[PDB]
Amino acid sequence: HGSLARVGKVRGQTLKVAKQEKKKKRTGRAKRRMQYNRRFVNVVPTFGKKKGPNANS
Amino acid sequence: KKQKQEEFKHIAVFPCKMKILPQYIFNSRDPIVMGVTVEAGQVKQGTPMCVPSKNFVDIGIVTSIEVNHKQVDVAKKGQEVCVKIEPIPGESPKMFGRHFEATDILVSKISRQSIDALKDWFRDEMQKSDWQLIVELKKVFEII
Amino acid sequence: RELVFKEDGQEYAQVIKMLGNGRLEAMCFDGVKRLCHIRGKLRKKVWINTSDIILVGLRDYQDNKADVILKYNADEARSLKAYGELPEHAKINETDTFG
RNA sequence: CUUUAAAUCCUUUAACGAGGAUCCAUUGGAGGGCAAGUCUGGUGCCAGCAGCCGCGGUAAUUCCAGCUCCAAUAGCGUAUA
RNA sequence: AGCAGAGUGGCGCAGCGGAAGCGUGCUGGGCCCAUAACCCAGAGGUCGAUGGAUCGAAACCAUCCUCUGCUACCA
Repeated sequence: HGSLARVGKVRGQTLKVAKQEKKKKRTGRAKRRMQYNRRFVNVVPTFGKKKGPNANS
Repeated sequence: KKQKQEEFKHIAVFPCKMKILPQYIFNSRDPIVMGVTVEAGQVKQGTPMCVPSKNFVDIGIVTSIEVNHKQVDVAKKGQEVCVKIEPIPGESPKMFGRHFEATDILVSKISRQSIDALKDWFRDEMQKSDWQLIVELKKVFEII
Repeated sequence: RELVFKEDGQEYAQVIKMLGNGRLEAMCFDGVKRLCHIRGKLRKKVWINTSDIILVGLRDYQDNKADVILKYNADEARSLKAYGELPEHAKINETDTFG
C-alpha cells in the first residue's frame, strides 16, 4: 500500500519484461506487396463470418 | 522582524506557571492588583489568564507588571512580582474567594494559534523547559 | 480482524466535525488540523461517526488535504491504545454502535 | 571534369563501396464513433485512460509491460485562429 | 471586609397545613419494511442542613453551608 497519493506506483512496481530480437520488417513498397498478397491472393472461400487479421481464438 | 513582532505579538501567549502568595492581596476585582510569584515560565504583557482548578474559568488579561514599584514588562521565574489584571469586557467579572482562592495555581490561557506562532516564528525565544511547560499545559487544556 | 499499523507517511486521526459533500476534517495526532477525504470503498459500505479513530493517508507535497483509509472499532482501538501506537491522553470517548 | 567573380550544389566520370544487405522507419491506435486481439502477466474506483459515451470495486477486449495486428509514411501526434 | 436572589427527579420549574408534582431527558415493549410521531409501563426525590414555634412542615422563624448577582478599597 504505502499511501493513497503515491505518484506513479503502477509504473514503478510492475514487472520488467525485456524486448525480443525480431526480424527487420520490410518497409516501403514491398510491404504493400505483402499486404496485397496476404489480402487478395491467399483468400479462401469460407462461410459465415470471416475472422479478423488479429483473431487469436 | 521587528514589524512582524509588532503585528503578531497580540496572539503569542507565553507559557507560565505562577503561584499565588497568601495574604499578598491588594485588590479583588476591576482591576485585580495582587502580588504573585512566578514558579515557571515568563509573563508577558497582554497575557490571557485562567484558573484550571475551577473548570477553566478565565479571570482576564493583564495590564501592568510591577517589581517593587518599577514597571517591568517581563516577569521571569524566581521573581516575586505585582501583577495588575483587567477582566475581559462583555463577561462577568470575577471576585476573589468565590471563583478562585489563594491555593489555586494560575496559568496562562494559551491557544492553538499561539502554539503555532511559538513553534513557527518564536522558535528562538523559548527554552526546552518552556516547551515542556507548553506540552504540559496542552495536556491540561485537552488540546490535541 | 487484523490490526494494521501506521507507516512512513501514514498516521492516525480523530474526527472533530462531520462535514458535507463526502469530506470531513479530522484532528491528527501532531497538532495539525487536516481536511480528510472519504475513500471510495467507504462511500456507502461503512460509515464514519464523530470522534472515532481512523487510519489516514497523507500527501508528500502538501499538508492541507488528507484521505481516510480504514476505520477502527471499539475493542481494537482499546487494544491499540493499550499497545502504545496511540497516545495515552487521547480520549477515545467510547465510540461504539448502539442498540 | 563541369558550374561560378573564385568556390560550393547538380550532371558526367575513374578507384573502393551490402545477405540477418546491423547501410536496422518512425508517429499514433486497437469497446463504439473509426480501420485493427474477448492474447498473456502486474495494480485493484489506488495508479491512471478517456476530444464524447464511458473504462478501473483482487478473472480490466479501454490502466501499466511483452507478442501479434491496423492507418499514413520520411513522416506523424497535440494546442489555438 | 460585607450585602441581596436562589437551593424540589439528570436539567429548568409550580409549590403552601391536612397533598412528591409539571415540561424535558433515560430504559423495556408494541405499531411500521425501518426512523420520528403515537400507545402501554418503569426507574430516578436527604424537598440543602440543624433547632424551634406546632396535634399536624418541603411551607412560619433563627443560624450555618453552597451557587449566582453587588459596595471600589490599594503596586
